[PDB]
Amino acid sequence: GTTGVQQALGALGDIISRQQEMNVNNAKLQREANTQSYLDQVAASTLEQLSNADYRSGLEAQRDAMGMNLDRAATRDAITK
Amino acid sequence: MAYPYSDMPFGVELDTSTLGSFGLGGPQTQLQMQMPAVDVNAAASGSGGFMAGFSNIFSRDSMFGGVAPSGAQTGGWVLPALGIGQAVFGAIGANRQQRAARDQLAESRRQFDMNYGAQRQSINTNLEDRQRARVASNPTAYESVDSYMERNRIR
Amino acid sequence: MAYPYSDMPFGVELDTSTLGSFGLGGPQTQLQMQMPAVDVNAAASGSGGFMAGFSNIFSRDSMFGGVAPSGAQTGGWVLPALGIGQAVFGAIGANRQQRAARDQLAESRRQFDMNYGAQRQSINTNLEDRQRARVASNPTAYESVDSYMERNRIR
Amino acid sequence: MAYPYSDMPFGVELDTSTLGSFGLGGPQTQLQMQMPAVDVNAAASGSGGFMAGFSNIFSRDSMFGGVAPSGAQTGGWVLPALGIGQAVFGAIGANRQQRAARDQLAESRRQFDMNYGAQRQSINTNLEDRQRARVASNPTAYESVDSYMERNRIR
Repeated sequence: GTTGVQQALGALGDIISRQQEMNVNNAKLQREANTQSYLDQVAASTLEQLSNADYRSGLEAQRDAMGMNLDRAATRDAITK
Repeated sequence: MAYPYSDMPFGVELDTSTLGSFGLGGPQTQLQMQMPAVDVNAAASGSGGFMAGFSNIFSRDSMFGGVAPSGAQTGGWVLPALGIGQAVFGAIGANRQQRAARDQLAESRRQFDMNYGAQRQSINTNLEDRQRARVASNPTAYESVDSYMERNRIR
Repeated sequence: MAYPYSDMPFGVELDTSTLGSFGLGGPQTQLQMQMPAVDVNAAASGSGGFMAGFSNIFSRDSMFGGVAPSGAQTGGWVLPALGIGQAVFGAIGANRQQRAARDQLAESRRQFDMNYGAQRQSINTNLEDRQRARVASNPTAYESVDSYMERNRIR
Repeated sequence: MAYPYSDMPFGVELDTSTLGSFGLGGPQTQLQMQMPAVDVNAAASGSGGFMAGFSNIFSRDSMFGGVAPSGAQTGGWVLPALGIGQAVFGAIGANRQQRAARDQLAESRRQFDMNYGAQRQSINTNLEDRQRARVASNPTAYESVDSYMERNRIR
């Protein structure tokens, strides 16, 4: 009676581990989506707009609102490139 | 408590007994109670507030999960349900095995005690009928029945 | 000390006995105690200083953990709780098995000792009922009851 | 309800008995019913509305699956069917083993009880034929039959 409950607890506790791993994968994909979504905005802007130093101020202020949820190594120097 | 209801007598009846007895570790002590309502009426109306008659899922994506393109998958509740059932049935099996072992041991003890009782009664009968001759032949020169029955009598 | 309370008699009663007896390695020696207060009142008011009525987590992130984008995971307490329960129940099962083995050995002890006692009384009865004839036929030329009952009597 | 049919007497007859009895965990309590329809008629015509009558798949891809170029593979139902059969037969085997163990235990109990009954009858017979001489020789100076027959009678 008290010996089989260990397997019960293990089988109750492994499923949440699998759920956590799936959550990790989903979070990583969400971060990638955020990065690409930002990069599209700078990619779809005309040169005259990026030259003016009021459009780019807001454009890179939208980058400082998202924190580390947006890969900050492929979205820096994007405007210059 | 503002709403005592009637759980106090139930708790009093429960006392502090642990699992065992005869009903696979707790029999159906209580009595079957009729359904609160024939119609679902969306659970307990306002109190319930569920989607029993509103959800109507009927989709494999919820039972068995599903993955849209670009990853981002979701798991259904079928796997957790199977895991929970597995755990419960394993616990029930362990309890059943423990109960069977206890039974067997108690049964063997019962047989030994009953055999001893039968043999003891037979021995007492033999002693009584052997002492009958002594108390019937020469009562004056021999002891009485009470002395043998209270001094050389098998428990 | 400053606050002796009444733990000295409890410690005196405990003495230094180890696990065993009959209550799965220590029965309910003490008596049931009523709740200090019906209302939680945020634990023991100032003494408690907890968030029992303030936290109200009700959040899967606390029970089941959660991972924000860019890693930085946090684990819930459900897994530690399950591990602690597993450990406790395994220890309880081991104690139960040890107790069952001890009980079986004690039952065998009782079996054999009881059977020997029964046979002992039977043999002693046989000897003394045989000796009645010797001491009643020719008391002068034969020995007394005391000699046989103290020299060739069964222990 | 709207269509009560006749399930109520069946439910009453079932009562709340669990698995067991003699038919490998539930015998054929009901009887063999006749065929519902003479011809397939595409299941129950409009009521059925099935496609098995016109499916005629006869295709290995549906049974054992198949993969087109560039991945995009589909699995057939044969593997799930085999898994389901495996599970069902494992459960049946476990039930059979439990039933066999119960049988064996019941047989042992019957053996012991029946041996005790035979021995008790023999001992009672010995007793009444032994007391027959006592009650036939000197009835006045000895006891009556009933005294022993409900005082010194083996249960």
